[PDB]
Amino acid sequence: GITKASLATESFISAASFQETTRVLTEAAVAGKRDELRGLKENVIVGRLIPAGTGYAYHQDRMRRRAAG
Amino acid sequence: PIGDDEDSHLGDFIEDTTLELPLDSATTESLRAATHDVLAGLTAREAKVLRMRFGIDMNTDYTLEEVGKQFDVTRERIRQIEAKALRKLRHPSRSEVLRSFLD
Amino acid sequence: VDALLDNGRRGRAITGSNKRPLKSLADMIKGKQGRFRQNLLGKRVDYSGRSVITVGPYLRLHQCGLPKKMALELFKPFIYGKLELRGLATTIKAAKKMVEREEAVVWDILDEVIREHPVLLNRAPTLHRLGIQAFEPVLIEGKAIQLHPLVCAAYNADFDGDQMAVHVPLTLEAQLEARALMMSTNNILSPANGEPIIVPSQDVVLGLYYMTRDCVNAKGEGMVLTGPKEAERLYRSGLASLHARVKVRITEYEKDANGELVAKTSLKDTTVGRAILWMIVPKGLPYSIVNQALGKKAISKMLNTCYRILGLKPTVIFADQIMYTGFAYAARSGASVGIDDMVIPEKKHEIISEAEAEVAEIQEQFQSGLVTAGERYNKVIDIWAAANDRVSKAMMDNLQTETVINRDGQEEKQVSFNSIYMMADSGARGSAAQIRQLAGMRGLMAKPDGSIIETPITANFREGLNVLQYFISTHGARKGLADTALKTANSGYLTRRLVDVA
Amino acid sequence: YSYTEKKRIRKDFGKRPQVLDVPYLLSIQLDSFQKFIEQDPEGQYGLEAAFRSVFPIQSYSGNSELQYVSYRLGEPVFDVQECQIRGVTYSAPLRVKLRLVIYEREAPEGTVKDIKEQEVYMGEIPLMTDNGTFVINGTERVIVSQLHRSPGVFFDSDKGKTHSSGKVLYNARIIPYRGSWLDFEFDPKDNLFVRIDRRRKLPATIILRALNYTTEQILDLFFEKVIFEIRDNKLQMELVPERLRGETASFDIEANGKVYVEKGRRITARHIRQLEKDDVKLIEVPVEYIAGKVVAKDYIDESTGELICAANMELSLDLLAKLSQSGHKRIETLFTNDLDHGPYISETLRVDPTNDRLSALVEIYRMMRPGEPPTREAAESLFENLFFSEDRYDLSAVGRMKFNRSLLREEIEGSGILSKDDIIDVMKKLIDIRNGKGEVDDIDHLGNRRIRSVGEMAENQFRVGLVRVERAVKERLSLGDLDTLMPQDMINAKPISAAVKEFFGSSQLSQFMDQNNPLSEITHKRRISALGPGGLTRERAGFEVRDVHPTHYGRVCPIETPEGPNIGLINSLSVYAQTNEYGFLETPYRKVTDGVVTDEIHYLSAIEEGNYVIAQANSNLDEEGHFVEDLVTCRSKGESSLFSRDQVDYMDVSTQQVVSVGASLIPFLEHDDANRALMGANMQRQAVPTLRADKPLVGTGMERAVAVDSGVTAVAKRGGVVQYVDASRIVIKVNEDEMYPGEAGIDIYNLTKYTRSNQNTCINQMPCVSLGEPVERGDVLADGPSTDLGELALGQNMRVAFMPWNGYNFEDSILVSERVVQEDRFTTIHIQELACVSRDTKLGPEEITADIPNVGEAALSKLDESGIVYIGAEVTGGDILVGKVTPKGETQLTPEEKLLRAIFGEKASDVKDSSLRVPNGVSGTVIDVQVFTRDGVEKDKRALEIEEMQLKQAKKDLSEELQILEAGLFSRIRAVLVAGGVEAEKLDKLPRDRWLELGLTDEEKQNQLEQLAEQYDELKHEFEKKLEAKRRKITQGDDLAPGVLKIVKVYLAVKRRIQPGDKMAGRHGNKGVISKINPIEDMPYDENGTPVDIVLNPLGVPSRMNIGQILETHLGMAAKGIGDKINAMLKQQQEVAKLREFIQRAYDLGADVRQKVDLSTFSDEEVMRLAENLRKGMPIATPVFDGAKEAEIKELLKLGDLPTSGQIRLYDGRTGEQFERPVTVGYMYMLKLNHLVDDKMHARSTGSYSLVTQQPLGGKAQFGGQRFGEMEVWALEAYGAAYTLQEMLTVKSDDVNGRTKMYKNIVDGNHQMEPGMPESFNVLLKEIRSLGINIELEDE
Ligand SMILES: O=C(Nc1cc(/C(=N\c2ccccc2)NO)cc(C(F)(F)F)c1)Nc1c(Cl)cccc1Cl
Ligand SMILES: [Mg+2]
Repeated sequence: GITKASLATESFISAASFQETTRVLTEAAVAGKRDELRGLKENVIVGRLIPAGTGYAYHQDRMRRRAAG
Repeated sequence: PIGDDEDSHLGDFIEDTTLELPLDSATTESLRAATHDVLAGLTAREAKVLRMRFGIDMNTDYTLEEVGKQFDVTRERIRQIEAKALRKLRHPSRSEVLRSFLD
Repeated sequence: VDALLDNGRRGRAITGSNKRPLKSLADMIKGKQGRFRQNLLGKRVDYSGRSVITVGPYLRLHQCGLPKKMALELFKPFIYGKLELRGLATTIKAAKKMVEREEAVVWDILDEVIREHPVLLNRAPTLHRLGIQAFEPVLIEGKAIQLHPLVCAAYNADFDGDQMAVHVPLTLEAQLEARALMMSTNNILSPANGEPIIVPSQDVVLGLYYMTRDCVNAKGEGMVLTGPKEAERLYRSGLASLHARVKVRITEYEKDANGELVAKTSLKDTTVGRAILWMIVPKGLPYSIVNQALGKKAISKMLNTCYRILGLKPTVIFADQIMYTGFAYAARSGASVGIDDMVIPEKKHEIISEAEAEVAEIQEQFQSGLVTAGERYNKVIDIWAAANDRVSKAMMDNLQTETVINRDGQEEKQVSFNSIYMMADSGARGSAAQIRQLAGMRGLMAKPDGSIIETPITANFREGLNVLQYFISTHGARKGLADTALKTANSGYLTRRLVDVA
Repeated sequence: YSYTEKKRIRKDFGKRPQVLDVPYLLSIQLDSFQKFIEQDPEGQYGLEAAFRSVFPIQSYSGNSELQYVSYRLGEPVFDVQECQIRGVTYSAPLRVKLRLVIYEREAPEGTVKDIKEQEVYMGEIPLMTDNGTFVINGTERVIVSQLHRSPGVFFDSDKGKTHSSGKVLYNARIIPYRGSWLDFEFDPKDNLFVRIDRRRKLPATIILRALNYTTEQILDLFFEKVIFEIRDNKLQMELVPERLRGETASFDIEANGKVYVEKGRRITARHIRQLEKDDVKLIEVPVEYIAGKVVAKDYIDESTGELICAANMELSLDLLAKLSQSGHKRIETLFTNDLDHGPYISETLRVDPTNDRLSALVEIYRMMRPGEPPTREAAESLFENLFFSEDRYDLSAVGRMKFNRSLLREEIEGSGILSKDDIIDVMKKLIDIRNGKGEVDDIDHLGNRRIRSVGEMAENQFRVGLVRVERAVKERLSLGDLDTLMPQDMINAKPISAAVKEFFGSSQLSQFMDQNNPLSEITHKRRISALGPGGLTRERAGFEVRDVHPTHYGRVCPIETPEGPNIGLINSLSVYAQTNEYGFLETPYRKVTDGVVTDEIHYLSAIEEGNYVIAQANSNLDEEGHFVEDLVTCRSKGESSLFSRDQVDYMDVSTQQVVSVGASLIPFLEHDDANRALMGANMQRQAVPTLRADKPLVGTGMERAVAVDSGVTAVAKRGGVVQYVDASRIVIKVNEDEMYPGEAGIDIYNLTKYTRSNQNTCINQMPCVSLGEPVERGDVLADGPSTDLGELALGQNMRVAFMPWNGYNFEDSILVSERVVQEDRFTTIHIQELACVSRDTKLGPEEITADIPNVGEAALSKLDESGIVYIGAEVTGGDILVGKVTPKGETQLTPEEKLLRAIFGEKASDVKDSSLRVPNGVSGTVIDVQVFTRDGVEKDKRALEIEEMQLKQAKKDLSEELQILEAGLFSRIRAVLVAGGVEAEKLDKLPRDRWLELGLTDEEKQNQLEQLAEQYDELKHEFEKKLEAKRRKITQGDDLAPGVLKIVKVYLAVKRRIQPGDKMAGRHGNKGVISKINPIEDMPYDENGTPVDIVLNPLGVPSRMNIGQILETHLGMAAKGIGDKINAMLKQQQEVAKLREFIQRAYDLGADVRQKVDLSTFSDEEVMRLAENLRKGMPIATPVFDGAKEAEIKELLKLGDLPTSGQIRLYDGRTGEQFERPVTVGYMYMLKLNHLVDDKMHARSTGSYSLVTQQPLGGKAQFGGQRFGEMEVWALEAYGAAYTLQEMLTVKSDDVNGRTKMYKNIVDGNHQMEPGMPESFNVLLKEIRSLGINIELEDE
């Protein structure tokens, strides 16, 4: 279901937004989860260019530079 | 919590009085251009003596005797050069740029 | 320590001298209002404003009105920098003193910084992306924001005191983003479906409707004219009536060649109004499109076809012209609404009485026991419903075709020129449902339980409602407002779950 | 007829005569507080009551008792006006006599000593003004009446949703006025349960045991007895013939040598009748029938002394044998039926963990206060202190009443605590409902809904104060010495004072009166709320309670209620509605005896109204008032239908009572849909008063009552002739019949002049009477804001045309001519109170001195020597009202600034400019200035000038009082002396002062002269004391806040007329915002050349269905018609005859109306005035549902010279050509709500910022920027704008660096951003890291 599928998000910062914050922070912190951003909501929170729209030319030219030479 | 039961809470309304306004911050940056051009107006030694007698673009500032030892010319001498310097920046067309800075 | 970290999981410790439980670090992080972390609930933003909104039909659809003072306070830094860039102000300080004194020289500088600089406009219930749109500022004397009528559909904004907010696209990238994306002219089509959201609204469609339409007989009936020019010239001089059946020569284009406009001329059988309106219709659109009665649907399909043929720019200018002419001719039309504009069926009382005989028929049957209680209930409710249908389809036929007028002969009858009808038929406003409640009896109401009362409202709004009828209507009203106000929230929650999942 | 009715009369259509006329609309408010504070020599609600409840307070066993004697409320420290100006609270000292007695230890009871401490002071309590308002801090406030669930017992269903078995459930709830709740509820297994409050669920019988009921007695209470006899051998049974109903024969039923029923034959009415007449008491039964039967009582073996079977235990075939050989004859069992009488309590016992009383009390005490070890005295004390303690519990009168009534009892009044019989009876009722006899009540019904009010709630808060003072009294009476302390040292002030102050000051029900408007006040004072303390919340109660119930009829207005988060959670009180004796809602009716409709009034509550069949307000009856139809629409129980001619018990009093005063002001309401009507009556309260109070051209006839009953106007206390008329005051000479023998006297009215109103609008009164005019008692002597000649004008009528005008009217938008803004009719006056605070900072005190660093001569010009703006000086934005300067020393400048100062030789002041300056953009005139000074700090120059001035003005006022009063008194002595003593010319010669010596012949007139002497001297000294007191009140320093030395309040009167962006609406729920102001040149006009004021949009009419606004137009037009004609005939100056003729003709209007008419009026000097007032238009009254009809309006149009269609030809003011088709033109009454655009409009570039998180925040009244929310963010996300979003949530707002670094670039001419990280997330990092969580930022 939509409300169920919304629960699963790689980025934990994103999950801390619309879900129960208290649980999310812990449940992520135990596994030492590493949020790479890559999504809209997270980049909105952290206050940098959205990985879409105009910013798609940014995050792209970045994303490929990452995990590479 | 203040009224409306909303997320409005007391501290949310406490304004920062310790910050400075940008409207003034642009003037603080602008004065540094003004005194710079105006100091470019005087003689190099009058400019040195004036930049020295005040903390202008330098660490702290300097006593008149201090300005004396640094110039090799000392005492009352410098104190005179200052006055005439202030005198050259006193009457308009030197002053007209700076005079607009005092509200 | 626990109370410090997350309070409320043991004892809920209380703050000094105050009953209210002290806010711990967990509450600091979590925030409030369900789940809202400030980048969610909202954030205050500089370089902004807001106010009550007004119409401004004179505006092109790519622009809008903004209050002088507002634009001054909004663009203040730009105004300072531009003031001292030209040399009108010694230093930034003096610039502030100048705009503070509001010297006469600053208005022109403001006109400079405003010119190519777009602004963002927004409404309170933001749903679809069209909830925020970019416009070119036009300096206006007043405290009110002027908003182009065609866009009033996208915002879902009425003129009843709705407020709009304005934001300034500071950085260059924001200016170009606003102009090439958030711009009004760049969204003419709803993202949900390819149908135009710039569709004309009410007054304008009443204008274009009143224009193209034909009464049986009127000035210049049956004459011939060379082109739309002398058709309009015929109309304005008072020689010919706006609506009359007339043959006129027109030149229509078809781009059906390869990337190329074909030209053909012909004598079309049309009306004076349609001829006048044809002047606006750009290029390759065929005359057929304006030869009809021009309802809201048709007037929309006009814009649609025009966009899928000529492209963006011609569609934009076309739409603008349509709005202007709509307003002008609707104004000239003298359309109004009186108490006699709403016509009740002459046969109403008879239908009422017959359907009222049925109820005593079934009543007598229940008295003699020929029918059960519930079955009786169903029977009476059925007969009253059928009655409502009868009166409805009575007043509808009457109010619709009753106009009986003479051309050169004895008689003939066409669709009515009555105001309220034209309004409901064109799609400007009102509908058969509400018109039904104005003339004919309105429905049957249902108690909060949902059990539908077997004594419907016999009267209507044109007539008086008595104490009972109104009391009985009140519940319907309250449940209406409550249900709608609830479904707004439900919609919000749904959109929330949706954006969260996508 | 009255005297202002001769000034102007309203033409009234409608038929139904008003049998009962609208009462005082402020009734409820005044009555409540009238009951709260009062001396009641019994337990009836009041301060006396609440006193008697907690008192007498005795110590713990120590025999030191403190008892309450009597109380008094001292005269107010400041009167209404003074207290309003100064800003203190309008209140009275509460002085209460307390008697402290100490019993000599080791009674017989007698006191060593009893000190009666004289009236110890506890708290001051607020007072309600004659207008039903309170003043908390210098501000009129109202306490809204509350609507809650009435105390007593209530039986509900909770079918459906629970368990989804469809079996439903049945629960009872006992809700006391104060004290813990008592709940009973069933479950799916039919085991009866009980819970105190919302607490843990316990098996029902567990409470019974706590009342000391053994199992045997519980069974004996809830079940009947089936007697088994072992006569001879092999059993028998006692049989009541009715017992066999609803059951099938389990065996052969035979007795008396005759077989009545066989096996497998269900016992019907036949078998039962046969058994009844043959009278079979005893039958023989098998030993197996008792296999399922439950034994009533305990049974023991007489020999062995051992328990054979416990009470409530299932018998077996063997147990029978074991108790039979023991010599047992009789066996009692429960009478049980799964249909008729249910076996619930038995199984309830089967779930009961306890056994005896102590055990039950243990489980209960461990239920209420769990986890702590129980004690005998603890459980006992708890259980006794829950429902049985006079202290901790009560239902009061309404509670005990509804309780007993719902239990089908006799006694209407009883104890304030529960009894065993009570709880038991309730349980019995619940069991009966589960058994099928009896029904469940509903909450929504107004019989279960109780209405409180100011007095009652204030009584409750004062009660809390008294209990918290009780604890202290006992606490101190613990260790106390004998004859040293008295009832002073114990009882404090602040505890009670803050207890009442917290209520009036901050409560959801206590709010600021909405005074923008005479309708607003009066409709606020009549209001109901389901919110607040002792009520539900918007987040809790569902659609049911919000929704309209048939019981709302005549009690609560269906169409008046706020549309928003709380709908129907407020409503309003209806027109003729009243608070019931017990506090319910009752509405007037007309008793119909036999076939006649009597004019006798009868009030029926929600429950009273239930069975009776009530007729209709709209019904046809004639002559004796007999029903014309053989059947008429009526309503009896919950429903409405056609009713037989005479079945009818009652009838509606008026065609109004269904609605409220707000709705009753809506003309042609019957023609409007309920939604738009609701919106209309909602906005009607928002109308800001105009400059010129006008009049409704289209009325109702309620607008007179609203204007008069609300305190906005000034009504004559007594009738007479006006001696003096001023814009300031009005002095009326009293008629003798109304006049009291002593003091003689004349009534002096001091009119309120221009002053601040709660909404910042203007409140000002103007005299409606001229010099030397006859005035009737209870007649308007002057009008308040938005009132005209005794009526209510909330706005101004004007010429309206329906037609689209160039799309300028587009949605609701309104196109208004320049004629309106020029005539200054819709102009409004705002009174804003601005304050200047002189505080104390550690750097030094702040001065109000006129000496201000960095200001021009023009800046210090408008200020006096002391630094305060002159009275009357007109000011705009930026002007300095009050010069104020606060110390800030050692500015700590920088090098370039230092060089600057060295060149320009300027001393940078040690003082900073805090001066109060007029808010930006607003402009007005100063109408007043006040200076509040700490008592003991020297008053400055200006403040002294003002003080002296006020002193002089006071002396002048008082002297005027004494002069008019004395002359008025001696003028009576002159008249009385002439009777028996008469000398005309001789008397007035000698000095007036010496008149008191002259006597008179023996008579009562001598004693009258004596009276006049006594009262004369009384006045003479009263003047003295009043002058003294006034002077002292002027000179005394008002007590201020900590740190503030002095305060200067400047009163600005701004005048704003109208501009695009303002909101305007009719009474019909049609809103609009003025779009453009169009010249009189472009205005559509008629053949006569008269332009139109306002052009509306016809398209708004059909969709939202309000057709009334059109009717209102039509009649309006016609009304104005009758005016214009008269306006010509007055300009023609015909004569009294022609005029009078036309006016009468107008007031008659065809046939069958209730108005009546003139030529009882003086044919010359009177009529010509009425005609003079009618020339503006002819005021018409359209009753709510009794209002006018189309034919009547068309007829009036005929009389008017104007067309039937109400439509005329109109020409464009531009082209001059005619508009095709006719357009509807007329006069629609239109208001101006205060949404005014120069309020709403806001703009911000770079303002202040919040400290905790750096975000834009207005601190200066310079507004914080708009809030960019999640949805707006999504809107940006949908487009491709990343940079707009980033700049939105980073540089423009949250970035402490980015904002300034941006600003410099904006002024430099570079548009970029260097975003950085928002401070929000940056703080989140610290908050997270403050926990045991390490949050880091990786890579690069
Ligand atoms: O309210 C009920 N019926 C109900 C009946 C009617 C009605 N006639 C009425 C007309 C005027 C006044 C009262 C009743 N019908 O002909 C109207 C309503 C109304 F709310 F819409 F105004 C409700 N039933 C009811 C009862 Cl009796 C108890 C509790 C709940 C309900 Cl929903
Ligand atoms: Mg709206």
